[PDB]
Amino acid sequence: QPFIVLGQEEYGEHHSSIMHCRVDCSGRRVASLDVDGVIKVWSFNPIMQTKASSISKSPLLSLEWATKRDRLLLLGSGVGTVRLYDTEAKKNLCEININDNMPRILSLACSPNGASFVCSAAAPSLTQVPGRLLLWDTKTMKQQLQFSLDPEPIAINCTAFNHNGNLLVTGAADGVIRLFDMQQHECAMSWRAHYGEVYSVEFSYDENTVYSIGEDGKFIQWNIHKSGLKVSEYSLPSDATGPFVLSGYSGYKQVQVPRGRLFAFDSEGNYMLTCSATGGVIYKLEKVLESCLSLGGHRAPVVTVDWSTAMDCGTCLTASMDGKIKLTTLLAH
Repeated sequence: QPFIVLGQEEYGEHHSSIMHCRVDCSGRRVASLDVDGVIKVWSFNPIMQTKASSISKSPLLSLEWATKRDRLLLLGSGVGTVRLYDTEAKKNLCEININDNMPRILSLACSPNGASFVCSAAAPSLTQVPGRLLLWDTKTMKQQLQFSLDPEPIAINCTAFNHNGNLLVTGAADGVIRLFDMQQHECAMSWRAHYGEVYSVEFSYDENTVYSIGEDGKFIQWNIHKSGLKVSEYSLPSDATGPFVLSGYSGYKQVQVPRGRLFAFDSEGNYMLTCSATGGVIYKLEKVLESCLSLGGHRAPVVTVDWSTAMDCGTCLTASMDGKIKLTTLLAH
């Protein structure tokens, strides 16, 4: 038992399936976005209370806290825009126009230095559809750079920066991981990672590996020094990667393919939180992966997770297709 469960609480202000649930960098505020385009910004310390609420006219596909401007939220739309939402002033400051031809903003990564963001802009979902990867200067609100996607423009699903923000790891709909240097058009490194789409990518705590989870239901650790050398590979339970299904009393059913983060890590990247039908499942990061804590508490499939720390106190977020978000407080033992 590596964690003491201090308690579990439930945020129920969403009445639709959750797409995204992210704690801000201070560990004090949650931004949650559902499939109906409702954003809730809420605190859980000292009590659970909504601070802000907005209803999108447009579909929203991605959600990312700004790094320099605390209380600023980036929202990627399905109409080729990025919204800067001031959570304190409780209004949109501006809508940045990314691309009309590739209007699905599937991913946003804010540079740690706060001077720029990378966004994925993909063509409408027909089938393996083309996409762009773009660097934006936050100050001028102008595109700086378009990255080279070899061998063909493809939809980028997921992005993560290293600590410095000079390296960006990416997963695409073609199952390829591309590692970009921020001062280079062409990527430093790429390899076939998954059969089908890459859903989530992350740098290890020590930044010697990247972790990926994909449509083949595999969790893989890649050596970033040895392009496509696997360090570890695991078949997770199917309910870790979906598709996520909630059937109603008449057989009218809701089907959700992963969009939000499918995994999250504790502060030192020793443990990983994952989705399951009934709640969060945590694994210790020899040759096969074994679950060490099951958070439970959900009556509908968990589709996205987050793990934050504040005041030496871990907070696990598990979000389900009924719109329920469970908050589980962990103290390390």
